Amino acid sequence: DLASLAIYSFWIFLAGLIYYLQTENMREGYPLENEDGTPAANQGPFPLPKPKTFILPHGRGTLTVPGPESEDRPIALARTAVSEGFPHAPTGDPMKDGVGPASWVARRDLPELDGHGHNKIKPMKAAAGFHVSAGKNPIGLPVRGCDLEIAGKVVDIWVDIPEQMARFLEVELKDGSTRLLPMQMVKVQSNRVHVNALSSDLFAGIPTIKSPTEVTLLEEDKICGYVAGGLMYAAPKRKS
Amino acid sequence: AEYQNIFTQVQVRGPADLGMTEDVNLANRSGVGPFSTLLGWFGNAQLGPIYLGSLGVLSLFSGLMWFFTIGIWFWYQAGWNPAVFLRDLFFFSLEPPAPEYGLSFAAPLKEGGLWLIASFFMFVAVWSWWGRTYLRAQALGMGKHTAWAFLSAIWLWMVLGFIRPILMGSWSEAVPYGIFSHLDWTNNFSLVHGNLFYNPFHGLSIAFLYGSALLFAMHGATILAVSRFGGERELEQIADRGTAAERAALFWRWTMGFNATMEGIHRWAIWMAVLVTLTGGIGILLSGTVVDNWYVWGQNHG
Amino acid sequence: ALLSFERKYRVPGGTLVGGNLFDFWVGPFYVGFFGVCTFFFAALGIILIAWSAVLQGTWNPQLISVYPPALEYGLGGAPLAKGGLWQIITICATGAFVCWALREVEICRKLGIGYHIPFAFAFAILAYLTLVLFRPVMMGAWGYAFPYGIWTHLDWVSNTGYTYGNFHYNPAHMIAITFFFTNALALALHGALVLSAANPEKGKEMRTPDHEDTFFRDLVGYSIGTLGIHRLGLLLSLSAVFFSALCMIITGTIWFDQWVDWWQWWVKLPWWANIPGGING
Ligand code: BCL
Ligand code: BCL
Ligand SMILES: CC[C@H]1c2cc3[nH]c4c(c3C)C(=O)[C@H](C(=O)OC)c4c3nc(cc4[nH]c(cc(n2)[C@@H]1C)c(C(C)=O)c4C)[C@@H](C)[C@@H]3CCC(=O)OC/C=C(\C)CCC[C@H](C)CCC[C@H](C)CCCC(C)C
Ligand SMILES: CC[C@H]1c2cc3[nH]c4c(c3C)C(=O)[C@H](C(=O)OC)c4c3nc(cc4[nH]c(cc(n2)[C@@H]1C)c(C(C)=O)c4C)[C@@H](C)[C@@H]3CCC(=O)OC/C=C(\C)CCC[C@H](C)CCC[C@H](C)CCCC(C)C
Ligand SMILES: COC(C)(C)C(=O)C/C=C(\C)CC/C=C(\C)CC/C=C(\C)CCCC/C(C)=C/CC[C@H](C)CC/C=C(\C)CCC=C(C)C
Ligand SMILES: CCCCCCCCCCCC[N+](C)(C)[O-]
Ligand SMILES: CCCCCCCCCCCC[N+](C)(C)[O-]
Ligand SMILES: CCCCCCCCCCCC[N+](C)(C)[O-]
Ligand SMILES: CCCCCCCCCCCC[N+](C)(C)[O-]
Ligand SMILES: CCCCCCCCCCCC[N+](C)(C)[O-]
Ligand SMILES: CCCCCCCCCCCC[N+](C)(C)[O-]
Ligand SMILES: [Fe+3]
Ligand SMILES: [K+]
Repeated sequence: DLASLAIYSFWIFLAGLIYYLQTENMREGYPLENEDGTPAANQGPFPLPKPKTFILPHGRGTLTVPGPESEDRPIALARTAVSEGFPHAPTGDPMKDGVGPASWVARRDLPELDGHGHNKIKPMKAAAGFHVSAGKNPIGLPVRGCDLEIAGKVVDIWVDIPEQMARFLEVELKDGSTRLLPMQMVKVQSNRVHVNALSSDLFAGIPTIKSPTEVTLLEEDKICGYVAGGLMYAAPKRKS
Repeated sequence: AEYQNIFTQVQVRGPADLGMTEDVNLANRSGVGPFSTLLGWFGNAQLGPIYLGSLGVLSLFSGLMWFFTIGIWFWYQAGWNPAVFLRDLFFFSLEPPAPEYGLSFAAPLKEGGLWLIASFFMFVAVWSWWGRTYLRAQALGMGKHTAWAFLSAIWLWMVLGFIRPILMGSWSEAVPYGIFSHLDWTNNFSLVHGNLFYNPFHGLSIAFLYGSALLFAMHGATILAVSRFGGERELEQIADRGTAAERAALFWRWTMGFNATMEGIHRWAIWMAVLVTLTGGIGILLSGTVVDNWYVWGQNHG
Repeated sequence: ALLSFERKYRVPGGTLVGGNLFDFWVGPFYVGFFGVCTFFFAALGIILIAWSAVLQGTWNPQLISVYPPALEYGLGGAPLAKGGLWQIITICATGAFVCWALREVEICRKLGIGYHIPFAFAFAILAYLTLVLFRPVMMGAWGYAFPYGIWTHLDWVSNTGYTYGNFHYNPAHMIAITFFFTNALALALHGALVLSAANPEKGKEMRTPDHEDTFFRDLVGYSIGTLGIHRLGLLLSLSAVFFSALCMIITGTIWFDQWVDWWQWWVKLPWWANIPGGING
């Protein structure tokens, strides 16, 4: 019966597909590891796919995956138990050390580029013709942390040139220097910008970038990771 | 009230963005359209430019001819009366030839001929539009994933209006052009074949249709949850995994025991959706050609 | 075992209940208080289904069916074999689902990410409760809820739908289907677009988001963008289920005649109700 054959053949194809799809999703993070970094004995029933290679534009090289996986950074954590499966306690300050919800990945210390080879993200004062076109302009507002103290003032917007969206606020601190705050982690109000993730005393520890007109992928991760980590680690200073 | 990144707080605008060039014929690109602040609360504010070569003009012209052919017949059915037009808009219907004309083209204009004219225009519009999805990707050097996926939608449509009518032996099997009538056709199609709930390909079709909403709710929510680490910049997260892609993977690993990659999730996505119409078109195509009654069929090959 | 980058995220903290009592993992799975609850509700619920599968008397998945209480029982209890198992299994299912979501909230807090995922899942949970709880209570009987059986639940969909004619004519059902269809269309496009950029013609460099915007603008004259498309997928799927639940919550309560006849309010509007011609004159 032709319909019986079609449906039998389809369930076979589907098993091949799910196999294909599961192995394609192993191109990062595998082989699995024990908590100490060595290969785990049990890798699951799916083998690693044959490697593929992405050609990155603008002379940035290639990426071959799967490939040798290394964290390429120290991890300030220690076991809390004598067997696998338990949490790992920060051995120092987890916001400063970049662990837990404050983690960051060692991405390349170059900026992301648009399709023409220019830096994807620029402060708006350096982006010819870019300006605020709708909603409340935050530039000039004071910045309040979750301890309800003022931590600084907005001095610019860092914008995504090819996609024309705001990605960061540049905030000036009491000592004259500035920091980037992720746009998705601030609330623009009529008389202030409010940041629930950080208390005012935590603003100075936000990782700093090395150039006033560009930010690298490595720096964005340290910034985004640090701000998000305040949700957990600044809770003792958050009010209601 | 914590921010959720469903709607934009602050829109910024810059010079109109004219696009990448690669091998595109810039003479066929329009100028840039207006900017919509409304859209900019949710997505991009920029409209245009659009590309309009020969294929695109051909497609737009047949597509409008298809529409206008239906709309003239609707006015005829209204006796040219505007209030009757508006009142009965969803009840009008442009229907295919009666069974006795088979696959021929003899049927009179008012009794199926007009349906075949409209369908011819629709056929040319869709297939020429498919060529656009391939050629626009070629001109930019991109993969042809969009065009292959569009083929899966075209499959079901081809099966409904063309391949199954032909295999069944008459145009009367095809779908009529009307709001309520195409719903009536759909209910009647199931009743005449013994309830599609017994068609195992209709069940798969539903699983993937439900599954697409499942998966897009998951993926869309995940990306928005990690957009505080730039997670929607997915192409660079593929080239250089960030903390956004790692937290996304670990949410799902911790929740349900396995996870995706920033690239692989898009293979889950394209196949979830594509299998809706793939299994769908098979299920419809087998109906009446091979299986007269799915209830009956399930009694024997279940 | 851990993914190669996983250890740095496995810190204490995040839990809503129990402090650090359940703050640990089993292989890849996080546990937490709400994992213990989920496991309990789910284990019990499955046990009772395997039971019900003997009070009815078979071990065939395609036959096991746990029916709700008959309409005569109204909104009251019922003996296990006559609908009481269904009611207990429904409480377990609700508890497993709610606890699955709250466990997701705890995973969100440990990871420093937003709550969007469990928020979305809650829409699925409220569609389920519309069918098994809100609509049956509004109608007066557990018997209007669906049975837990692979094929018998489809039986329920047809019987319920045809009670009102062709169900196609429910206008909230129409909007729900429209969102489902546009969701699948947006999912095919979104997956194809990212992949066509990451996997260009043989030997080419990876394309950028700028190419993805250019592609869609060339194709249709508008590109929603990489933030927008993810917003869109969430909105379309969530709207599909919202209008799904709405289309059923009003069926058999505020509207209970044949849905096709609902549309007469339009046709019978005074200024054209009596103009002859067309289909309805
Ligand atoms: C949603 C509106 C209607 C309805 C109408 C239909 C119609 C119409 C069809 C289905 C189909 C299915 N439905 Mg139903 N169904 C409803 C409510 C439910 C509920 C629920 C708790 O609310 C569940 C779990 C299911 C489950 C299922 C599957 C058996 C099947 C494929 C779904 C799928 O892939 O989705 C997308 C989800 C995924 C891809 C993720 C994986 C989900 C897996 C498959 C669910 C397995 C559930 C298992 C069999 C039973 C519980 C297991 C317990 C441990 C005991 N339905 C209500 C009553 N359902 C189809 C079928 O083939 O039925 C035979 C079909 O044609
Ligand atoms: C009483 C009614 C019958 C029934 C009769 C049918 C019939 C008949 C069919 C389906 C089919 C479908 N059914 Mg069923 N169905 C029933 C009950 C259900 C239930 C339910 C809860 O009970 C559900 C969830 C479904 C779900 C679905 C989908 C899985 C499937 C369609 C996929 C799709 O994307 O189509 C939408 C997508 C398309 C139509 C493809 C369109 C592609 C073309 C190329 C686009 C051209 C555009 C054109 C140019 C116009 C442009 C306009 C401008 C843009 C403005 N059915 C009952 C049993 N169902 C189909 C199927 O595959 O079944 C196996 C089908 O043919
Ligand atoms: C994989 C399964 C899903 C799928 C996939 C899919 N569809 C696709 C694609 C893909 C991958 C495309 O590449 C292609 C596309 O270009 O999308 C932007 C397409 C597309 N799917 C479309 C529609 C569509 N897809 C549907 C469904 C599905 N598409 C599935 C759910 C459905 C239904 C019934 O559910 C519809 C209606 C189009 C948007 C587009 C194909 C366009 C096409 O063929 O155009 C030819 C026609 C013309 C060029 C002109 C037509 C003229 C109009 C009738 C004018 C009248 C409008 C009037 C002036 C106003 C009307 C009201 C409002 C607009 C104001
Ligand atoms: C709101 C948009 C869509 C949505 C979203 C969504 N679903 C989600 C999520 C999200 C965002 C999750 O995070 C969550 C998840 O973890 O996904 C992997 C989930 C999920 N959606 C699921 C299923 C699912 N979603 C569906 C649909 C939808 N999900 C919507 C369309 C459907 C259907 C029919 O369309 C199904 C079947 C699961 C894979 C998962 C939730 C898993 C869970 O809660 O696990 C805890 C409970 C158990 C492991 C077992 C409980 C068993 C019971 C105690 C007994 C059985 C009772 C049941 C009523 C029997 C029914 C019999 C059937 C034959 C009808
Ligand atoms: C204001 O009024 C004016 C006149 C200005 C208008 O413009 C008003 C216009 C309208 C009111 C139009 C309204 C249109 C509709 C209601 C259309 C609705 C359509 C549907 C619901 C479509 C249902 C499904 C359609 C399908 C399945 C079509 C299949 C098409 C085939 C695949 C094509 C096959 C080709 C054939 C038969 C031709 C054969 C000949 C060859 C040479 C190939
Ligand atoms: C319907 C989609 C769900 C299918 C299940 C996919 C296979 C899950 C196995 C994942 C393997 C996890 N592991 C051990 C490799 O890490
Ligand atoms: C959803 C919106 C899609 C609409 C498509 C808009 C195309 C823009 C064309 C604008 C033409 C401008 N100009 C100067 C050439 O006339
Ligand atoms: C080709 C014309 C380009 C510029 C058009 C600008 C449109 C007006 C700008 C404000 C947008 C307000 N609105 C209502 C259109 O959203
Ligand atoms: C421009 C239309 C292209 C030809 C395909 C459509 C064929 C329609 C035939 C209509 C019937 C004509 N006639 C004389 C039998 O009435
Ligand atoms: C690519 C994702 C694959 C997910 C697979 C979903 C399987 C759903 C099972 C539905 C069963 C339908 N049928 C006809 C056998 O009854
Ligand atoms: C088709 C729906 C049924 C799929 C449910 C099973 C999901 C598998 C999750 C397994 C987790 C991986 N593993 C082996 C480490 O447990
Ligand atoms: Fe995505
Ligand atoms: K500027």
